[PDB]
Amino acid sequence: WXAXCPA
Amino acid sequence: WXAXCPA
Amino acid sequence: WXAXCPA
Amino acid sequence: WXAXCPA
Amino acid sequence: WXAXCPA
Amino acid sequence: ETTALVCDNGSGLCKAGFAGDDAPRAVFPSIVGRPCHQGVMVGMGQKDSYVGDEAQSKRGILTLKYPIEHGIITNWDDMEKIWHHSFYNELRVAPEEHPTLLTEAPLNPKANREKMTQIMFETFNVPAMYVAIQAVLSLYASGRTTGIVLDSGDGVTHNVPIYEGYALPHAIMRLDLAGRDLTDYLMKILTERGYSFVTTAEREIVRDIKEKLCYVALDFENEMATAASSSSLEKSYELPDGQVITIGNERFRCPETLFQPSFIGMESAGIHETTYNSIMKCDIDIRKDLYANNVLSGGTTMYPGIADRMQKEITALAPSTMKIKIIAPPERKYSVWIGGSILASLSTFQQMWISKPEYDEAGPSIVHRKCF
Amino acid sequence: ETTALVCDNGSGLCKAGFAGDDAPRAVFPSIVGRPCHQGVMVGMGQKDSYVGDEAQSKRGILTLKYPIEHGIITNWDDMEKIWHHSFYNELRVAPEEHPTLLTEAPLNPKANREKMTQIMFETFNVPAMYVAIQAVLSLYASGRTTGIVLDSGDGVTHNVPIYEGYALPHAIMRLDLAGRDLTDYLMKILTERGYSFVTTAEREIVRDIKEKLCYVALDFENEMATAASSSSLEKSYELPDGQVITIGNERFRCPETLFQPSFIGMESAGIHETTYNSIMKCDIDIRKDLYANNVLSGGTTMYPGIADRMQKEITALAPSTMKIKIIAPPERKYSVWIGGSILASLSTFQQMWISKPEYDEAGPSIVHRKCF
Amino acid sequence: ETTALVCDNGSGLCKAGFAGDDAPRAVFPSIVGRPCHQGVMVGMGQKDSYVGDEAQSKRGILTLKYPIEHGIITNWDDMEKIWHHSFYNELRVAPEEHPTLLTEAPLNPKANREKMTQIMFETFNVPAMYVAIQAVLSLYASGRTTGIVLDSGDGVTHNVPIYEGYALPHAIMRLDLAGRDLTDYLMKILTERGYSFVTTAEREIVRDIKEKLCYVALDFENEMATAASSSSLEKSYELPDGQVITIGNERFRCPETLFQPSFIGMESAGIHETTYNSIMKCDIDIRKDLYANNVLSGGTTMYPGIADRMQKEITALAPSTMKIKIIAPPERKYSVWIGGSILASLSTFQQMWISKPEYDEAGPSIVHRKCF
Amino acid sequence: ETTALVCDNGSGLCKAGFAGDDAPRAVFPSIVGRPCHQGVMVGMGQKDSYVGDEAQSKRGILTLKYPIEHGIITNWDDMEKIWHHSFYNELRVAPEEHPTLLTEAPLNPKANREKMTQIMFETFNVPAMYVAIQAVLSLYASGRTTGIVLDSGDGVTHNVPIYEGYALPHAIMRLDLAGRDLTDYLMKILTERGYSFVTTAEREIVRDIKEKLCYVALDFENEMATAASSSSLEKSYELPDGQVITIGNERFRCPETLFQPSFIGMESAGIHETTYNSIMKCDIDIRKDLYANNVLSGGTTMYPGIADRMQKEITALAPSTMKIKIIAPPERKYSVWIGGSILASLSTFQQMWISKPEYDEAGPSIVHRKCF
Amino acid sequence: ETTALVCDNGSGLCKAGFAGDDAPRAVFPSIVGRPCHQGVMVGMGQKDSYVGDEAQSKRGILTLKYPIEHGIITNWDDMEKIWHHSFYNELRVAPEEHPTLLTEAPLNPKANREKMTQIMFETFNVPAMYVAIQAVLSLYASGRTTGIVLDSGDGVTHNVPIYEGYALPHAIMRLDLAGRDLTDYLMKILTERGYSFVTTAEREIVRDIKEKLCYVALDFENEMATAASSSSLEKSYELPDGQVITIGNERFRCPETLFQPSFIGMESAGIHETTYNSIMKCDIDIRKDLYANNVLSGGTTMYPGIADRMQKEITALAPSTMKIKIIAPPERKYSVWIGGSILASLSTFQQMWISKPEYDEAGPSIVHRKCF
Ligand SMILES: Nc1ncnc2c1ncn2[C@@H]1O[C@H](COP(=O)(O)OP(=O)(O)O)[C@@H](O)[C@H]1O
Ligand SMILES: Nc1ncnc2c1ncn2[C@@H]1O[C@H](COP(=O)(O)OP(=O)(O)O)[C@@H](O)[C@H]1O
Ligand SMILES: Nc1ncnc2c1ncn2[C@@H]1O[C@H](COP(=O)(O)OP(=O)(O)O)[C@@H](O)[C@H]1O
Ligand SMILES: Nc1ncnc2c1ncn2[C@@H]1O[C@H](COP(=O)(O)OP(=O)(O)O)[C@@H](O)[C@H]1O
Ligand SMILES: Nc1ncnc2c1ncn2[C@@H]1O[C@H](COP(=O)(O)OP(=O)(O)O)[C@@H](O)[C@H]1O
Ligand SMILES: [Mg+2]
Ligand SMILES: [Mg+2]
Ligand SMILES: [Mg+2]
Ligand SMILES: [Mg+2]
Ligand SMILES: [Mg+2]
Repeated sequence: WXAXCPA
Repeated sequence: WXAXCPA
Repeated sequence: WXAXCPA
Repeated sequence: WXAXCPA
Repeated sequence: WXAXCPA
Repeated sequence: ETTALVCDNGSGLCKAGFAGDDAPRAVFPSIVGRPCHQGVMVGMGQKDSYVGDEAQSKRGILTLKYPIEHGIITNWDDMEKIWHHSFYNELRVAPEEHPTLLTEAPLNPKANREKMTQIMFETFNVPAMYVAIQAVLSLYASGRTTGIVLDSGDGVTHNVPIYEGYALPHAIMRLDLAGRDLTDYLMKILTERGYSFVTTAEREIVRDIKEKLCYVALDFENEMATAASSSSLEKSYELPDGQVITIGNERFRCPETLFQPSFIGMESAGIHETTYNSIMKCDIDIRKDLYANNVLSGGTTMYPGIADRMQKEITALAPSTMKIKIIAPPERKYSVWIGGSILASLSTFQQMWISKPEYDEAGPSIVHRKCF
Repeated sequence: ETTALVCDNGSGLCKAGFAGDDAPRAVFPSIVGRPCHQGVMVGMGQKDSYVGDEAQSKRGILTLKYPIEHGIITNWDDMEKIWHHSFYNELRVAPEEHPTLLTEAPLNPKANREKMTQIMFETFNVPAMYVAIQAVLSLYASGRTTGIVLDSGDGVTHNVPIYEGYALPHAIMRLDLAGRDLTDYLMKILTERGYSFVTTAEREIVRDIKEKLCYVALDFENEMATAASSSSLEKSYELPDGQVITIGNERFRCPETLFQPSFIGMESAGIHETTYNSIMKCDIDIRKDLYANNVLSGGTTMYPGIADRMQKEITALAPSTMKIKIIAPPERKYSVWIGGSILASLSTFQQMWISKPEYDEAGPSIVHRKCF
Repeated sequence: ETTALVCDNGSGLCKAGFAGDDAPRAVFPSIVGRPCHQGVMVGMGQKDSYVGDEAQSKRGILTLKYPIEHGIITNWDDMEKIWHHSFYNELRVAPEEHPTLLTEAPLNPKANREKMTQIMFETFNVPAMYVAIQAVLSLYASGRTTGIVLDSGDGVTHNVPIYEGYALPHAIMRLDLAGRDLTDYLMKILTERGYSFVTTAEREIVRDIKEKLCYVALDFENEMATAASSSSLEKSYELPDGQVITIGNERFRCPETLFQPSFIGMESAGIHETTYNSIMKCDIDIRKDLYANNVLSGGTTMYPGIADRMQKEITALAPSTMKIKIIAPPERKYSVWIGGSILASLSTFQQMWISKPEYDEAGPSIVHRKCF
Repeated sequence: ETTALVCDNGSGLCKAGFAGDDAPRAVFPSIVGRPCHQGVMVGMGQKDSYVGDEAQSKRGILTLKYPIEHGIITNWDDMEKIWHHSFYNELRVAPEEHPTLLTEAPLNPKANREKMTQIMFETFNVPAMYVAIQAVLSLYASGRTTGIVLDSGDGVTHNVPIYEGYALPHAIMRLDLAGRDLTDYLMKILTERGYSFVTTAEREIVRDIKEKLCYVALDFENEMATAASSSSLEKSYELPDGQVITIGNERFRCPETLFQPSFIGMESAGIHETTYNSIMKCDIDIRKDLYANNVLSGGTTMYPGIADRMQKEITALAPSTMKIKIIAPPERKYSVWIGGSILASLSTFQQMWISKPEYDEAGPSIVHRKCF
Repeated sequence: ETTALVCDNGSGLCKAGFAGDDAPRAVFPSIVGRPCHQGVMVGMGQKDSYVGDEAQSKRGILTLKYPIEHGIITNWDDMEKIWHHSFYNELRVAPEEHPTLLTEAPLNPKANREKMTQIMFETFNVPAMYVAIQAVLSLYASGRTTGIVLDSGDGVTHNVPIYEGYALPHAIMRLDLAGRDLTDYLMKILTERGYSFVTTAEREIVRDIKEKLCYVALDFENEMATAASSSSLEKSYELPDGQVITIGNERFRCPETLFQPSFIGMESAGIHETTYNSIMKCDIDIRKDLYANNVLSGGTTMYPGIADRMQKEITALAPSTMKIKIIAPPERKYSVWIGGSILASLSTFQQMWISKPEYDEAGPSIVHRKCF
């Protein structure tokens, strides 16, 4: 994603 | 609640 | 190990 | 070689 | 010996 | 002679203290945390349930559960744990020497009040107990005797009008839209910018973001156009592990659900229309007295744009010859507890306690006859 | 008059073809392989990037990267390489003469869709383009107009309910648990028997093992007891270099993460509870119509025990007077592309393409207004 | 009442002693040496297997074998010889009167632990036994209850995070790169200067060279340019037969494989990236507490440049507002044994021993239920 | 436009010729002979050093020295004499008009390559030069692009695997056991039958005996029992002075050192185990392609039993479901030179010559950057 | 219970005696003398063969033949005569009641040992026999268990290293340069001063001169300059018929062939270089233990300058940080027999005799399996 994933 | 919520 | 090491 | 052969 | 001595 | 206890058990916060005081002594989140892993280190004391602030300080290894949802207690063992932590660990008193005053949202199931009475009389057995309505306590803390109270907390947003000390039960409105729904909607709309929050600790982080950064727009379309035009409304928040996120229009798109419930797929009207419909259902001769005495209470009404927006919407709805006043005290986050302390310290209130022999004679059904 | 192109860009497989066809013409793994060594032999043609099946046939000397993870494009140059290989080397068409239909997961970041629109309008410049939701395409390919679609692929498992052609956006659920997590968990639990897999080619081997040999248990505890009792569930697999491995309970412990996410340390609920919560968040009068129209799609739902297990779990959760039906067509691995071909061939769809002058007038933000 | 025994059986060193002590009593290399020639002189006692230091003092006429490779026991007769030499010749105790604590690497085969239990209960039959994880023992010896442990020895480099006594099993990472791979890489790169080492005794000589002379560079390219510029980093070592060799950049090119595994053709990432990925796989609210409690243990982490390099690399990877601390105690070569002595002397540990009747009732499978 | 020169300088034979040819023009033994007596006859031309075949034709009054041992040049004046005899007396060309291609064993000292470059650019100053790996040239002459090459000459036996033109540098193995060790072992074991060879000319005689009469047994114990049973394997050889010797089991006990190095007191494994360990150190997905493409090169692999024995040993080591193929071309004694002629005639090779201005700018260290 | 016999049959001297003694009882020259003239006097007993000292006392009318040359028995009837004289006339025992221990040089023909076993079991039929290596017996008599033995007698100079009771068979060196070659070289160089010796009795006279007057120079060139400068090194010897000869530099030119074999036209290196090459062919970790345990044995090593010269030459060859010690006991002329007496009296040696039923079952080939 960008804040709580990765990705 | 118990008939249309939950709770 | 037994399939991808040795050991 | 020079340390563990000769050569 | 028999091939490069004698003896 | 004994000091009574006032305990406001909201859906997200528990506020307990002594009667006659100005502020509640113990304010803690009403959560129960349980470990979802296995403790490999032995020697130190590890418990099975963490209650309150200890659940918040260790929330990275715990699953958090709320015992109360929409003002209705769903888990009774967890609610008993919350009450035990409030009585013994926070207030540090024996419950059998003090009468206890409790609050409840209107239009609630009767079994909630009956089981509350049964638990207070059989597990934490009190000399006396009482259940009050939270909006009546907000009007008690306001110091006036007339007005319509809009109380919005973590589970329930309810409107109660009272004229000259007389309540109007047919005009009482309840809407199940409050701060937890706003937290869920913010969690849903934070994925547009690329931020993902799915766990309960991440829900607490999103709740902290909503408390710190959100505000109510005076005009929604103009503020949306201003946010789309320039990046002057963007704000930055620092995550607990160090990342910095930035939000734009989501500062005002989140509390707009209070005025437009269709953002979360709800058929109901906004809080301003609910207040206007509650005023319209009363008698005509009192209606003007309800127009100038709108009282706000609860933590949901603490957004720094909500009083002007509510005043503008009600002035649009009402006829132009009436005066519209919104009373928003700065201490309205704890006003229910303040009114509970005012009510429990009154000399005329000592004769309407529900005593232990009355509970023994009548069972857990006396609370429907001695209360609202 | 020109034939449109349908390109489903999943997290693990790219499926591209022409509209109006029954099956996609080009199905290839969406990986980019790069050499990690030095080419000492000169004369023949060695490239710097291997795309698709050529990456799979030479994976012993390449590092493989997935440009899409959890339905989100992380590397855009690799994604451009994937799209170039799909257009020119597989479909063998010029992209400037055909409108292109693309798919996307729900609750995705907006920048993903905006950059897809910008890339297809500026690098592979199309006359028209559109972005659709994959579960709506699965319901299009199912032939019905109502039902709740559970689509599980390589990165995203999402539930979308649709009643009479109307979607319910507040009941759409997204869970980031799919087949790549199952492959990683299978790699983690294969070390118990003495098999080690750490590289990306070994990840592809473990994915092949999971596709060939895994199945969903109807009852987990009974199957675990049966596997612990006798070696009747053990199966043998031949490695590419000649070794033969044997697996037992890991055939059904690997897709059990779909129903128990806590195996990989995730706080979320299973797919059956996610489906039940998506049903119960809708209106009551449509809920029965969502109980008999559960539609499965995606490659993750191709385990040969998953329909009976989902039926049993939902029947346990739902009231007993309702009928539960799980629709599992045999072609559900490609059903998103089939629905994309059905949608792009419709005469009523030709007026909602996003044309090139609209992109020139509005920039790369028109896709938020002309799509979902 | 009887004193327990702590025996850390590493891949290159065996450390055995009594519980409650500060340092292990017997530290000896875990090798078995066998003669490759014929003994022409009769009269004196020549044996068939030399175990431990006697294998090192006579290594010029012996072939040396390690029974443990990458934390996995490959030869069980040699491991039984190692355990017999540890119990009878070094500690000089009867094993049937003392419970024994053993250590094991995470993500290991189950058959290793099962055969360890079977050999400990049937050949050196103990009243009780237990198998522990080495990083948990390193955190036990550190004196704290939270932190992420990077343990690197002779076969295994593993990261284990623990928060408030709770382990995170999904974030445990294991990399098969340790000091024996560094010794092999030093043997490979020592041929550039004209030194040839091919035998097992020469491997021990190269291991001694690596222990005495190698160090971790803070910046690899600057140190390579400095070594290419002037001969200020060159050091001299004296061989056992009298020759003197000189090494330059190979002092820091050998432990650079820990941070760049592609030097030995491995696709994995470095130890700093493994630590960062193990931190980022945990929950967010604990991540800061893992940033300031990085604990180093094992003999591989004893290079005199590794703490500053690890601090710099993790500070580059982490966000800038977090504090990074690397805990490197001077006794970290034996910290696993020290934590085992702390754990075995606890009063709360006496109820989780695996006793002999439990092994008699359950067979060699109780260790999967009473341990990690 | 100028024809390049290919010069393979092995440990026992020097093979020089022109690029683009099929066979090397000059094949001569790389020895330097010096007189050990005093010339009492005056008038004719007696020299101080005899190089090549003139050393072999007059070896009865000369001491012969090999300038190269185990692929390492030990005497540089003698190597300069070898190169001068190769360029001027055999090829009969001026070295300043032709680029020269040279070969080298893997895992060699860097100073050997650096002094080779310095001598080629300062004494026999070439327009361009290059150093190649001999196994890569053997795979070039084989015509294929994948496979594992076992090259065994007079000093070095090395295994190099190459997959699709990419080398595997971490799987390259070098063993210092080749035909000179076999000649020394034959010299040692010929004393059992009563034949004594101690001088260098007698070493050449024993080398001729080994080339003419030795063979690799398929089964060593069965052939030893057959030789002990009847005198059917005995063969006769005529000495240069007229004596006739007879050998029995020594025909197959001499090349058995290639499979059992412990005959000469070496701790290393055989060539079949070295090839198997070189295959298993590669990636898994390429291992099958290395099983069917075993390429033999060098004069040591010219025994008339070695292909079947290597096939049998690798088939015993490998899993039974794999196909084992040993490629043994009849021209494999000169295959390194043939691959050097193929490589030097390529149009894509003309841009990777090390030119004279590059040597002038960079010194004798450019060969580490423009070669292997 | 019966006393064993130890018989060292050297190339020039036969030393026989009983096991358990300190010195050999019978030491006699191993020569056979035959008359070359006609006996014109009748009445007294004239024989056809004179054996031993009787050959030396009457050597003026006899031709003397050595049955052993370079440790190889050439004449078997003369060897049988030597053994018969040793058993019956010198030791005066019956050979059928005593086991016999024999010595042999390393790297000898197998037929010599086989015919020795056949003659000892069929002509002088013993209950048991054994064949041992002379350098191992010298190390037995030295009292130590490690070291490298240089044994030089009348035909063979051999180096054997032994570490901790284990022999190193690949480092055993044999050189065919000993005291008979020195006697022949002295016979050659005595013609410069005008002395002619051509017969076998004159060869015995020259051997006596070499035993009495020769010595090893510490520095050869300085002693040559000293001998050329002044006549201080000249010594006088009295011939048996009354003449007095004088020798100068030939006192040290004769044993210089041991260090410079090119004096007699041999391509081999000196004894110091042979010892150094035997040391460097062993493993590295034992080499220091071979540097301080150089053991000298045999009559050739009895020159009164050889220990300091060997120490100086080995110290020049070895690295300077190693300690060089030459062990030269005063009884080293008979040390092989002393070690044979030590070995034959051991209690652990009685189980490795080659008995008569083993010879009857296995023929004359058991000695290759029960010995070195
Ligand atoms: N400053 C603030 N701004 C916006 N929302 C707030 C603020 N403070 C509290 N809240 C919200 O109000 C709720 C708590 O209000 P309160 O009435 O005390 O809850 P309860 O229903 O437990 O009594 C929380 O859900 C919180 O999200
Ligand atoms: N027969 C099968 N059994 C189990 N899993 C499968 C099977 N076939 C494919 N899969 C899994 O489904 C995934 C691909 O499904 P798909 O929906 O086509 O992926 P994408 O997300 O690329 O569209 C792969 O990760 C694969 O592991
Ligand atoms: N001072 C040092 N510097 C670098 N490496 C060392 C040092 N001391 C020991 N080592 C390495 O550490 C390893 C032993 O560490 P340890 O953790 O005791 O091994 P084990 O895995 O047997 O427990 C050895 O392989 C050795 O090469
Ligand atoms: N017919 C043969 N059979 C066995 N060995 C041979 C034969 N011909 C040559 N050899 C051996 O091969 C070696 C030469 O091989 P080659 O690879 O040309 O040597 P170089 O290392 O000089 O390139 C020699 O040492 C020789 O003993
Ligand atoms: N004092 C001496 N000085 C020099 N050489 C001697 C001396 N004594 C004996 N020798 C030589 O040593 C040889 C005998 O040594 P020994 O080892 O006993 O012979 P064998 O080979 O018969 O065992 C004789 O050839 C003799 O020339
Ligand atoms: Mg409240
Ligand atoms: Mg998909
Ligand atoms: Mg360890
Ligand atoms: Mg060659
Ligand atoms: Mg002797």
